[PDB]
Amino acid sequence: DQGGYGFAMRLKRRNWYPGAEESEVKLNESDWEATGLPTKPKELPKRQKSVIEKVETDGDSDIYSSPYLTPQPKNQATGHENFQYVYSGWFYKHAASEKDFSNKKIKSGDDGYIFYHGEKPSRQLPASGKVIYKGVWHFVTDTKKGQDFREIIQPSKKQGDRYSGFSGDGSEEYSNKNESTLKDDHEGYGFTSNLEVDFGNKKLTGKLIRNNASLDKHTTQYYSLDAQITGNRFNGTATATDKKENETKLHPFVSDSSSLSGGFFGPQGEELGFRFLSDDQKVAVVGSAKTKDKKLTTVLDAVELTLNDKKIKNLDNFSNAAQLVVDGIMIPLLPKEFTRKFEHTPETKTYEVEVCCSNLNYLKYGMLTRKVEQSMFLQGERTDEKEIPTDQNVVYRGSWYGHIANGTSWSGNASDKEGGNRAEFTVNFADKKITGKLTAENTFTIEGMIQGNGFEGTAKTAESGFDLDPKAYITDAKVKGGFYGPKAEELGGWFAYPGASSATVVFGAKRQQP
Amino acid sequence: DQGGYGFAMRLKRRNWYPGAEESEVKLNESDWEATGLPTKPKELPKRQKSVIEKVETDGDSDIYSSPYLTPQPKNQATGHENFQYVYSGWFYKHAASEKDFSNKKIKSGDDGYIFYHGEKPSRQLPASGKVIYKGVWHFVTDTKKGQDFREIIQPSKKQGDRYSGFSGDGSEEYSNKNESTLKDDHEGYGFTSNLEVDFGNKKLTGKLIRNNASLDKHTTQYYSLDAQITGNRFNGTATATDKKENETKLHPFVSDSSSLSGGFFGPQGEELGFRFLSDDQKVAVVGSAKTKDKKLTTVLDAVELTLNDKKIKNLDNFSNAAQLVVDGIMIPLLPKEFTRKFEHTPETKTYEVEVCCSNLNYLKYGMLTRKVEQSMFLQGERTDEKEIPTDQNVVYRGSWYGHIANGTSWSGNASDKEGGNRAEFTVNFADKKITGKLTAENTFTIEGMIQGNGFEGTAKTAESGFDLDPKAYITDAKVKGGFYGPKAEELGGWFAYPGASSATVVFGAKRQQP
Repeated sequence: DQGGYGFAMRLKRRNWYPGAEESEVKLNESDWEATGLPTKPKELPKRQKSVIEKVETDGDSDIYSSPYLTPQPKNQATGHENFQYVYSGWFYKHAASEKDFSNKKIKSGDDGYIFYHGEKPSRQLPASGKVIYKGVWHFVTDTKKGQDFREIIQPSKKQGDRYSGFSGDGSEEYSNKNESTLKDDHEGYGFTSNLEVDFGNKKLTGKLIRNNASLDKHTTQYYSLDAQITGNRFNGTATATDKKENETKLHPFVSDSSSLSGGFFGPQGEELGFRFLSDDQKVAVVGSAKTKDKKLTTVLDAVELTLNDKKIKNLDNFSNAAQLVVDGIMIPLLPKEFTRKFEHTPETKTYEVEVCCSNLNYLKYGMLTRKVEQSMFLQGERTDEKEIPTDQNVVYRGSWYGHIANGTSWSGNASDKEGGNRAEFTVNFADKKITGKLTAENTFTIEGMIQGNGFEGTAKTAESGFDLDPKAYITDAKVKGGFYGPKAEELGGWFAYPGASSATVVFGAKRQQP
Repeated sequence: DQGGYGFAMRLKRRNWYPGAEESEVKLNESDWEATGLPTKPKELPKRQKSVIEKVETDGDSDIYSSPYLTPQPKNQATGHENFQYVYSGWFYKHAASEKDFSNKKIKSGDDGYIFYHGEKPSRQLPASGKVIYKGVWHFVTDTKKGQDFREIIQPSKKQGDRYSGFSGDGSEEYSNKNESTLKDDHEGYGFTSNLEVDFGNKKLTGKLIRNNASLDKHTTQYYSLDAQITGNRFNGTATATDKKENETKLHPFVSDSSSLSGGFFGPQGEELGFRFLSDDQKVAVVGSAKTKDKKLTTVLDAVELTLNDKKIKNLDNFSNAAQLVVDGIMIPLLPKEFTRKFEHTPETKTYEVEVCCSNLNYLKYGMLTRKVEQSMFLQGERTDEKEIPTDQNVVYRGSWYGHIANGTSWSGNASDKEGGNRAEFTVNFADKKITGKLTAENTFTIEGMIQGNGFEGTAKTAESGFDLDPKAYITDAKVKGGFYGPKAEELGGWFAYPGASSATVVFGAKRQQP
């Protein structure tokens, strides 16, 4: 979707002051909150935790949270419990009532959040095969006067009416979360998720169930899931398994959702997080799942090349070339005209960014400066390896940002004109062969082999030295890159030297046509 | 405002089915309904009456209405009770409850409307002086759970909560409407209005009060009113006299309104109607007032000239040149390009209209046909007599629609070009003198005296006959017209002959400039 490390949704409490009563408080897409990057996924998300810390109590000040979270119920899919990258769950307080009679506000009930968050969003995934993910899921409901969800939460405290139904409520007493052993057909403890991810076809399906207390089949299914995978993200729908027919509907899971979204985390996407909001705005869900406890394709490139030390770091990215993720904050690259330039301060003081180009849509590259640090960056969404064209002669044209020196330093931005930085590449896909040239003043020569949706080769200053306007002699510099966008219209790469002349360069070119 | 013969607003009933309850139902500008032209203002408005006739009852089928309406309380401002042109009031049924349990709807309480409507919206008003108007007013409220208005309506039946508070409720028991005599300081019986209309300054003020039951001053004021008069209409604000300060507000009249609108009715605007909706959407008000029971300026021209019988009828108009009112329905003249043409069918089958012109803004004229009848029409908003310029030489240019015959008939639409219908006028305001010429084929000559914002004179074919492309001899034909728009930029007139050649003509011209 619009990408992020995580999302949280707060419980609602309904005003029941007589004469100024809200009959209902619905959930809204706008209610979703970003969590930010967690240092430790097992801990509560910091922004929302701080909110709850300040929530007033009167008799019980503790924060209660999902049992596997960092402060004897269980909530886990057996064989799939050792999360390292992604956590979902809930936390709350027995919040004091708001009793503001002269402003006509009375509110009572728990206050808290459901959430998921993760670290290390994936840049590679299995190339093929169907893989089973299991884990947990959580929910929070709207509030409506007279409403109860007695099938899921015993309504002695007006859960669903005065404050949201949620999966952490003390009266959620129909799951097996407190039992000591499992029935033969239980998937685990409490509310659990089961997803089948088809990396071959870039899609996934799943089921969200409750494992039922034993006091006849022991689970109940509330949703099935369907989603398309794009890069490290996925988007789709949730289908309510029991909606309204012969029943008056004793639970909140009665409407489909068209807003299922999530993403993969970890080295090869072995964990995932997701959320959705029901179309009738009655229920929000978050969840997490992982491969069983213990060949790849690359879906994106996102790198930072630091000048001062010529070093190259991987950046996080949510499979969106136009969204630059640095230091856990998200910097957009298009203003909701070749190249571009601007600065940005969140909430390092400010970020200065120069980005190219206007004609590129799956690939962005340029300059990044913190304040003072300076780096180049490149990020792109790789084309599916199965979409790599077979054409034997393909020309790409564009530019590049350059920083090089054997004595004094030369720096040159990218440009469309005139004798400024220019790049050209000819690719023989059939041969798995790639070559091209970068010129400043009319010089590097690059040979490489294509592998899947990526390439790898060398860049040399040739013979001998370059200019510095003193000869810089770079030869056998490792060059890595990729093809971005559908059907590989855009391509990009970078190189650092060494692995008395230095060099750091990002470049990107666009495909032509007869 | 947007003009009309009248407006009605329906009572609300709030859904109190448990679990599917509306905590409130607010009023909305969109809730206003047009009443249409009444044949007899003393009768209920027909559209809304038909709605209430179909409202289901179970034990009491009668329609109850304001005492002065055509089916022993009184509702009247003493000395101002003999309405002939405008009525306001209410009507309702003790409606059966809606008890639809499987669709989760329970509604109970009265159902009905408040309204005003009038006939003969005024084309003349007193030229000057402040005049006292008095009459009645009525209200309907929103509904909100736990809300009561015990100061105005004894809340035994949840008035204001389950169904709207309204001035016709059987528990409105604090006014003197049932008493047999009046205290010295009562303005009359029930809820009454008092307006001071300043025709000299084109503005008005007023007060809406309740005359209180006697069981210390005997009236209570709930609103003051302020409005600007434009033509036969007025627009402005209502100010809540008691809003919220030291009180918890036992009545609904707590918010100002910025949507006061109304108009004058009768030969010289001796009666008026008005409405407003409070800004907090809690209360709607309608009302009516008249001069005491028993020199003018003309604010608009609106005429229909029927071909077949060369006769000229006055049209109703709400001081809006772009809104054509015929047969009680409203036909717009601008499509939410000189001249224009189109047809229109409401809800005579359809109306065919040709209207001129695109450059005129306070004046419209052209052809009107019913289906088959055919007429010309002209309508304009007169400039205030005090805004009549003093300039001694002023040229106006435009066109005219023409229909004439001594044997065979000649008809010619208006146009900007070329040798087609053209009109030119020179006006000496200082002299109160006006002249001009209409030409078809390069002919009428018009002399006239200006009086206030109108003129009057003669049109002649001169010497001798005209063409018919047979000579048509028209001389001494009475011509009447006016100056329209602010500062008299536009002017218009018409003539019918006679009071073997006939003639019917509408024309309009626009002012030039150095």
